[PDB]
Amino acid sequence: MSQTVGATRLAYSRVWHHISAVTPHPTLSTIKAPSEAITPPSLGRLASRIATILMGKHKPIWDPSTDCGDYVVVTNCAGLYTTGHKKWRKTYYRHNTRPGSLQAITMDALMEKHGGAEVLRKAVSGMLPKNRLRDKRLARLKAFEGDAHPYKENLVRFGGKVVGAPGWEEAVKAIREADMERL
Amino acid sequence: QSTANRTKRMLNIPPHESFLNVPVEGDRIIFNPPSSEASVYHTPFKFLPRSDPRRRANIYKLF
Amino acid sequence: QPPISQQVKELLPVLAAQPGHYTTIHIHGKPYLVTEGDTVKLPFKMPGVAPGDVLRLNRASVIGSRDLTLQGAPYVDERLFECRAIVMGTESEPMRVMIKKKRRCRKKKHVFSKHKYTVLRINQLKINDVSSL
Amino acid sequence: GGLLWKIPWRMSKFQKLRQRRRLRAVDNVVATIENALAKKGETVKAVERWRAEMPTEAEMLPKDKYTIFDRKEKRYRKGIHKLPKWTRVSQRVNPPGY
Amino acid sequence: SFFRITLHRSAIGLPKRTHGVLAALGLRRRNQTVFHPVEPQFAGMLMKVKELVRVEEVPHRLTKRELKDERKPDAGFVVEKQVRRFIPGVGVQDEVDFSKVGAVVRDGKRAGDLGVRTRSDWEVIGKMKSVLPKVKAL
Amino acid sequence: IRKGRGPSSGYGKTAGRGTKGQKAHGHVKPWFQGGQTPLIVSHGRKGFVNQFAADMSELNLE
RNA sequence: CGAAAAUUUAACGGAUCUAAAUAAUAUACCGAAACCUUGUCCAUAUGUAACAUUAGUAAUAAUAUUAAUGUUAUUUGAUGGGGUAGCAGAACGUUGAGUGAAUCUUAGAUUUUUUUUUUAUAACUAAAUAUAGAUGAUAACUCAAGUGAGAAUGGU
RNA sequence: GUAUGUCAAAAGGGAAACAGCCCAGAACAAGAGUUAAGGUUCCAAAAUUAUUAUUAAGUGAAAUAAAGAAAGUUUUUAUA
RNA sequence: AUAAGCAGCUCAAGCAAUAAGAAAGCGAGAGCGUACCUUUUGCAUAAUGGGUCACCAAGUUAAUUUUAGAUGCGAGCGAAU
Ligand SMILES: [K+]
Ligand SMILES: [K+]
Ligand SMILES: [K+]
Ligand SMILES: [Mg+2]
Ligand SMILES: [Mg+2]
Ligand SMILES: [Mg+2]
Ligand SMILES: [Mg+2]
Ligand SMILES: [Mg+2]
Ligand SMILES: [Mg+2]
Ligand SMILES: [Mg+2]
Ligand SMILES: [Mg+2]
Ligand SMILES: [Mg+2]
Ligand SMILES: [Mg+2]
Ligand SMILES: [Mg+2]
Ligand SMILES: [Mg+2]
Ligand SMILES: [Mg+2]
Ligand SMILES: [Mg+2]
Ligand SMILES: [Mg+2]
Ligand SMILES: [Mg+2]
Ligand SMILES: [Mg+2]
Ligand SMILES: [Mg+2]
Ligand SMILES: [Mg+2]
Ligand SMILES: [Mg+2]
Ligand SMILES: [Mg+2]
Ligand SMILES: [Mg+2]
Ligand SMILES: [Mg+2]
Ligand SMILES: [Mg+2]
Repeated sequence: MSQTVGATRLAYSRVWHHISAVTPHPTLSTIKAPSEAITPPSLGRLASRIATILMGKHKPIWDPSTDCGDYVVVTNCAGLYTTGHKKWRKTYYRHNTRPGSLQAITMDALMEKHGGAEVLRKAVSGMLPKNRLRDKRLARLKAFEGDAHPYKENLVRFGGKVVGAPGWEEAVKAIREADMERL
Repeated sequence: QSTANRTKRMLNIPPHESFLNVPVEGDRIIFNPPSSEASVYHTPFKFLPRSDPRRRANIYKLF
Repeated sequence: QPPISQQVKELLPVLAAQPGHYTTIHIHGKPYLVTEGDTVKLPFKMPGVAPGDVLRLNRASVIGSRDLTLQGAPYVDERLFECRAIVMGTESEPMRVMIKKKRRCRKKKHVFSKHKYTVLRINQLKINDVSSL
Repeated sequence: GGLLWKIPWRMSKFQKLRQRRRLRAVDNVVATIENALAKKGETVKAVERWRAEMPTEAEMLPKDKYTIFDRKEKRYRKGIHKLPKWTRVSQRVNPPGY
Repeated sequence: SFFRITLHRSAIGLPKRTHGVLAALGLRRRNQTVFHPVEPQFAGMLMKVKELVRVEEVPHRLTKRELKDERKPDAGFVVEKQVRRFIPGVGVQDEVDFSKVGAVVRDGKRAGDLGVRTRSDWEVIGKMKSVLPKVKAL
Repeated sequence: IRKGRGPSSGYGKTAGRGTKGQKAHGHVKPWFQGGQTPLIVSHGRKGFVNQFAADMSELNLE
């Protein structure tokens, strides 16, 4: 029981993560060679990763009942990477229980009214548990079409270097070497 | 779930990767700096008296 | 006995010098991560013990501190640590009733279960000095 | 029929893998029983029949590991998983030609 | 040599004859291990249930008390100190410390025989009004 | 054996009678064999009982 | 491509997937009330020791033992564990009756509740409210039944 | 009708949901325990695990629609 | 008062005692779970029966003929004198 005794303030805090839908991802890409052929994370492979963060499942204290999820700011959703002809052949449906009122729309036609952010919210929404926390978690996914967003100051940092920045890894290893100078 | 045992399995979280690398045919001391905030009882080397022999280089420099 | 590794003989003083220490004792093969002063409630009635008996635990899987961690392949050597506990008595649970029933059958068979549990108290957990070994 | 017995016509790579290991485990039971008797200079009529008219997993074609003969099918072949107790039964040889 | 036969699967949906072959082998429940000599009569008995058991040659037969000792975990504790217990059929057992080593059990029909402090022993301790600890000890 | 006093007793609902038959609703005659003729009819009764014979009380020498 | 049906995408479970498809392979992991381990309950055997009761046989003025029954522990580290129709065994509870001209009760019997503990269809501890000396209650053993109800378009 | 099993009278895991199918026979608890069928990107416990080919149609991915057509594509065997 | 629970079970934040000590109860949130009985090969079935609660309400008695166990007597038993 001692493992849990302590200050759990920072274990439950909301971290503001960031990812660009255009930056190549060696881990979430199916093409891994050559270096120039690596593609960004596909729609479903990016949503599968985000849904894991919104559920807080990346934390060692995850519990499905506690809403220990985090925020995820997705940028460049206009350049959402998709394979095949999904952009023009995939269809989204709707019905309000009135016979004949079946609304259909393609991915590209849906990206003209509400942009690529709406296509990613539907992918993440289906990957989340269908319960009373689905709308709270999906609201923590802030997707934008370009590189601009109001959370450029919220993104988690480490020594002034935003995570995902060019030199963010060096700033982390420098802070841990200073923490070892103690009993 | 239906039973308290089935719930424990669904809510399982595996131990840290450092503990899985268990030695074989021998005992060893591995260095696992946790991703957590240290308490106040880990006095920094700057507050230790000059006489305290515990003053020593970082544990990383010992490996 | 098998000599202790040279790497363990040089880093154990650093492990025993840090503020806090924990251990993963193994009672009948099952692990229990405990610290000096913790109250372990075993899920069984240990036979042949009375409140006030001292037990010497000798099967430790992992003994570590914040930064360092000693791991024995099968188990950590007994000569390195010394963990003891005291039997705090026995405790019981409230009687729970299980009703085994099938649809369209009136017979309801009852199962009354009320198990006892042995409660321990870790009163000593220290790391020995192996300067001589 | 209106009663749904949802059984796919083909097996998955996970079922085919376990099938390979079951065909491989029965080969070790006959090899152990045969080698144990050979050391004593003995023989069993059932063990001599198996080694004579039954192949090993390393000698069977993929179509004999995941399929069986069925005269009611278009091409006289039927998924082996459509056999009763197919997991605890031996089936390795089909009629010649089919 | 012997056959170390272990029942890996069940026969809940196999013909009745398959149960007769498992009963003759002695495999009542799952993962149960039995030892039979290497003979044609036992060999052919395993060819009928070869899809359910795991066979293996062993030099000797393991007794019943030796088959269960290989799945038994180490207790992980050793009683080094005991308190005064009353055994129903043996009498009062005085406290013992195994670390400094003595199970002495005193029985009788009088309190003095049990070896415990009685009311008589408590009155002599109160009348020793002259006992005093050393000056340095205070 | 008190029948009709719950399921756990073992004789609760039908009291060991079965389910909706003639043996559960009413009574079956003892001499009834389903309609098939008994043997005492297909064969007939044999002999007569002597009502005039004396019933001696036997006594042996031993 | 052939391939068209009437509430709605409409037999990938869904999101989605260029494999997270398909074919031929390899390994690790997950995975049931299955199995294992540590304990518990119940049933049925095998010996031994001890505790209690009942009834016998001995001993005792200067306690031992035999048999039955109940119970706990222990030996073989004993064996066994779904269940309808149905069969069988062992118990509890309810009503009245005998021992009973008995036992207990203002130092609180009895109080349809609440609470507490015990392997627990039951009883028990305590608390609160009221106030009975017997037309009150009651253990234990035994006797006899108008003896146990979520089910009958049941009856009041 | 016959042969075998299950259901009936059998809970539990898998087959999205499921009397009869694949596993497995529930006395009660504990365990990142060991396994069967089955599975391991997310819903949802576990591989976005390795190797070699094919498909570009979301074909298909846990209920194979047919004959048949065709400079779709790949391989192999011939052949210029 | 953003939610689609045969209202129970598994996990469980939080609230709850003016005070030393002492947490019953209610429970957000996560998961599992389609009443009961009857009758049927098979029923959540849109098959039968019940508005709820309390009470009444169903293998009993007699004679006769058997079996088992226990026990009395015993080539006699029982009854009655
Ligand atoms: K009926
Ligand atoms: K499709
Ligand atoms: K009645
Ligand atoms: Mg249908
Ligand atoms: Mg019955
Ligand atoms: Mg009957
Ligand atoms: Mg009867
Ligand atoms: Mg009948
Ligand atoms: Mg679909
Ligand atoms: Mg079991
Ligand atoms: Mg069983
Ligand atoms: Mg009252
Ligand atoms: Mg009366
Ligand atoms: Mg009624
Ligand atoms: Mg059966
Ligand atoms: Mg029936
Ligand atoms: Mg079933
Ligand atoms: Mg599935
Ligand atoms: Mg595991
Ligand atoms: Mg997962
Ligand atoms: Mg609300
Ligand atoms: Mg019908
Ligand atoms: Mg109805
Ligand atoms: Mg009605
Ligand atoms: Mg009414
Ligand atoms: Mg009345
Ligand atoms: Mg009545």
